[PDB]
Amino acid sequence: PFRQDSILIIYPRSQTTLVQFGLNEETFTVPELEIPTQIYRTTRQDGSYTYHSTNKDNKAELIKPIQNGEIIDISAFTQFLRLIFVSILSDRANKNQDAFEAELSNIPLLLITHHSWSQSDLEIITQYVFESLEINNLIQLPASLAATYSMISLQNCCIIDVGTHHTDIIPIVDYAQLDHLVSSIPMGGQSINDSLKKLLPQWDDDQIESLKKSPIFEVLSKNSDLEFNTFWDEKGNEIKVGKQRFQGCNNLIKNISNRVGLTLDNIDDINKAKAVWENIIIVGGTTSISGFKEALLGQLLKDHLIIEPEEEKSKREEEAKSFVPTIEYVQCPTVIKLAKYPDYFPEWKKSGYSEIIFLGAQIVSKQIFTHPKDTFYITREKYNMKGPAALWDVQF
Amino acid sequence: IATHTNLERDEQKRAEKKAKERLQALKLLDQTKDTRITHLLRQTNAFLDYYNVAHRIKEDIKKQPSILVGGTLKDYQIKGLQWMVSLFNNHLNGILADEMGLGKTIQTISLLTYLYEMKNIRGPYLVIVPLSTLSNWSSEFAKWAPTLRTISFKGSPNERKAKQAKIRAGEFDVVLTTFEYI
Amino acid sequence: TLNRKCVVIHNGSHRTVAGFSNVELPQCIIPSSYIKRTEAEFIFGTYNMIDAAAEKRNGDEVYTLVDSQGLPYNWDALEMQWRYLYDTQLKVSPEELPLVITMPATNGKPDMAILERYYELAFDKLNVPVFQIVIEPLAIALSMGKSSAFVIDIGASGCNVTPIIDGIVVKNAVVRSKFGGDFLDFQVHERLAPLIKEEQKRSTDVWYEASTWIQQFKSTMLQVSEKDLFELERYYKEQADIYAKQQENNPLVQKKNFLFKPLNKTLTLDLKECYQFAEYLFKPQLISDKFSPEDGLGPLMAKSVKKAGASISPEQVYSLLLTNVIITGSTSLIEGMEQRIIKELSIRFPQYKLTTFANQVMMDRKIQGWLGALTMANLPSWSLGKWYSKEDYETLKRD
Amino acid sequence: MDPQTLITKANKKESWRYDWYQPSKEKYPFRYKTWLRNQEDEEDILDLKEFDRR
Ligand SMILES: Nc1ncnc2c1ncn2[C@@H]1O[C@H](COP(=O)(O)OP(=O)(O)O)[C@@H](O)[C@H]1O
Ligand code: BEF
Ligand SMILES: [Mg+2]
Repeated sequence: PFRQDSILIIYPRSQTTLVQFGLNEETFTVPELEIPTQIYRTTRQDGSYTYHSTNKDNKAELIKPIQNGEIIDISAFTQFLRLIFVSILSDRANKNQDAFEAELSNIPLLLITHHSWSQSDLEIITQYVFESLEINNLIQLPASLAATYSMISLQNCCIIDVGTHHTDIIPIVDYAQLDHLVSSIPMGGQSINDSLKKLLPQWDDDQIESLKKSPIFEVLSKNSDLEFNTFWDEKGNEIKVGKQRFQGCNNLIKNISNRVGLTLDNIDDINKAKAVWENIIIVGGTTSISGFKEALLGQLLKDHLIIEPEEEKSKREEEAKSFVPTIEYVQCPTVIKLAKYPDYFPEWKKSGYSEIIFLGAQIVSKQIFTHPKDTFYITREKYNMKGPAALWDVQF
Repeated sequence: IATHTNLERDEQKRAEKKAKERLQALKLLDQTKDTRITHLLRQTNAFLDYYNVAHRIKEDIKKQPSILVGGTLKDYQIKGLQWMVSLFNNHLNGILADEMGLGKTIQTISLLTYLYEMKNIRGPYLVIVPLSTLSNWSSEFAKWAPTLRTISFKGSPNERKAKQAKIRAGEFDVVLTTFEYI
Repeated sequence: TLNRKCVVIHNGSHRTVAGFSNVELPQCIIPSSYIKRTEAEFIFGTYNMIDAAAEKRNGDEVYTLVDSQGLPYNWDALEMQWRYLYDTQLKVSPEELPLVITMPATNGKPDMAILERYYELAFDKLNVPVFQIVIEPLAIALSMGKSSAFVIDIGASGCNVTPIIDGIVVKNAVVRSKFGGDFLDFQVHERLAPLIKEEQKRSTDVWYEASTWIQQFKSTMLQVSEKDLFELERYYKEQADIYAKQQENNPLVQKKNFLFKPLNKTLTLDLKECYQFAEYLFKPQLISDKFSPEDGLGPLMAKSVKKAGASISPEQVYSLLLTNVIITGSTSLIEGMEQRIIKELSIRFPQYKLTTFANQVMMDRKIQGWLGALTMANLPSWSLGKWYSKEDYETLKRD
Repeated sequence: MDPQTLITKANKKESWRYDWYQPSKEKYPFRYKTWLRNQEDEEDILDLKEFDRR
């Protein structure tokens, strides 16, 4: 144990699910498999359910198991995992045919979880992985920790994970996710869309979405020099736009910031707190919008930095006209910083770090699965003894 | 963190081998002058004519520190005094290349007494000398200035047990020790 | 160990802590209060309330769940809170798992009436399978490897002093001070009032301010002086005169700076004014002329030990208690607090040697009550605690 | 091949249920759900490449 060919990482999210089977060994590659997170559920007279990849003869209903990051249908969710897992087996079993003795003989699974999943959901998933998929080794890695492990392993930090309809805020102290501080706001990328609809009434949804995803949309805090600029439709249609391309991100940025502030203010050990504020981690699709992260930082500074009020400072400098020492405050944060990205994953640098949580998982899985110690995953041994409850003896 | 460091080292080697071939194929020591002057900036700001850029923080005073008592003031330990103080303000080390008889003891006494006559920190600070002259250095720490205590180390382990057993909590201005006792 | 997983709930008078017995920290710490926003409607949770509070909307009002006894007094609201916890935080039917909850030490009287209201809530309403009730000072002490201990809990409602001898709680020596965290909030506010402009029904703003800047101020400005402050002052003065006179620094003149966000304004206190707030916990006769020095924490601790010596030698109980002093509670984390509680105890009992114990980890004392219940829930035998079942209720219901 | 048999041939043994349990000292009066071990007696495929990015 274990073959690197064999490591399987799954990262399921509301819209899609990133998947990878086998680690490259030279450098880590950005996940190439992206499967929409949904399954079809046919209902068979007599009550029971059947699950397919396609609307079978238009008889099945379309189930979207994960919504706003939460599992809303645990059965369709497990069926969706099986569907992924089986597909991978078939694919490899064709290509190579000796696969069941090699690449498919011992498949350890790392499943990236979301803060919102029940213990009940996590146990059921564990049961499913050991009983239905007949897999033997499982790590359930929280998304937040994947984040901090990718980010050159930070003991103290805050994860701001911007989704489409919600943003999660998750403080990590001493490599532990602080559950009672964790929260999400019902606000994300779509907010930008919505802000823009108000600013550009005569546009439609696809036009607005296209602007957001275009080279000329940025958050300010040379394109910025031009009054108007140009970009092209999804359907090739050229669209011109004024100052609106520097708008629409503000309401979201303010909401996130207000939340970050209330959160970090409830970290009880001020020495931990100082560290967290100095390692803000921002992740998610939205964050690839040029200027966004820096704009968000800018706002956290504007709202939360402990520093002398400018008027007060200006008086003191007039007074000294007749050198001014720095006023020291008892509060934190006096320093706010974004955590430093690792620049030595070439493939990741190339594609941006909106999905860096996955790199977290590539690193953890290699660590854990290419070393003897079985301290951080459930094994068959353990499953046989405690069952799904085995899960809680290997939490991080 | 350590894993990361190794991933980073490996990448750096990989990239370096790549660039090295790429740059030489299709498809004298004054680097120490300018580079070690910018490196002087590296010590000054980044660590904390060479007569100027290295000495950039300037000062001179021909008056002794007020703690020095019972001594005559000549010209040499002035220029040497604020010379080493010039090494102090810039956060720089140094070596004294002088002949002999110029009073290294004087420059250390007036050094600490002037510097931390200003800042008042005055400790903990370490001085180490040959056992051949030890109580001497304490004798110039006696008549040439009071108010800065001294921790010596001599003799059997018992006297030491008294000394670092009393000062075990680490309160003192200066420790005067010798070679093998570190 | 046992094949079970419990829900552990602690309803303090200020904070409510909830989570499962299988992990080291609680899933949630939320306020033991709620906003009633008006068709009525009930808001629970730290961010939900702070958001709603900042909206500054009329008709919004904060109400509490736990009285100063540390006991629930609004049981219709308590159910809504429990529902909220089970639905949105633990996310599990209350019918599945055993429940472990806390009560504060009492003199014994309110006990039966409470137990009944819990039956009604746990059984009639929620359909909980079975529950245990642990006594907070007792569990905290056990969680700390101690069977006998003098447990000094400084929370929001005041100080709660509880001697515990050989696993048993001495009820007549149970003592609850009236001055603690919430009191400190009031004083910080009244004192700073003129620098911040400011100088029930207005519960919403009182609450929001207590939960925001006032909370930060307490954690960063206040300190407890080691020795009676009036004496410290006379001394520091008497010394200061001599340094001055002698030639031709009084520590109380150090300044402390707090950035007050709502007005982007610096508030500076000298160290004395910082020491002053907690002095009230020790000498409450310094606010009103209506408080005796005996309502102060020092006399109170003493009172409770002496009432322990009356069991049912004294200079033995005294010796037991004083070698197992436990200091606990959110407010006990204010810098200087342990030492003053100790100095205050040591001088009322000079013949004895005090040894005190305290969780030094910031988080863990704020929730040490919940931590205590947690370590009860992980006890290896079902016989280690009284576990009330639907039965017990049935049988009490008879005549 | 048959997905179920693919699952069966890879990675080469108990089963648990989540059910009512009633502890004993004989038996305590109460129940609670837990993960109990069972006694002796107790669809499709998708094509990657569509989902591969290109
Ligand atoms: N201004 C002075 N007046 C009198 N004696 C001096 C003066 N400056 C130095 N000395 C003599 O120099 C000696 C100290 O020099 P020392 O510290 O041994 O120099 P180095 O360490 O460079 O050999 C003392 O014994 C002292 O008598
Ligand atoms: F002053 Be020299 F070191 F004899
Ligand atoms: Mg010499």
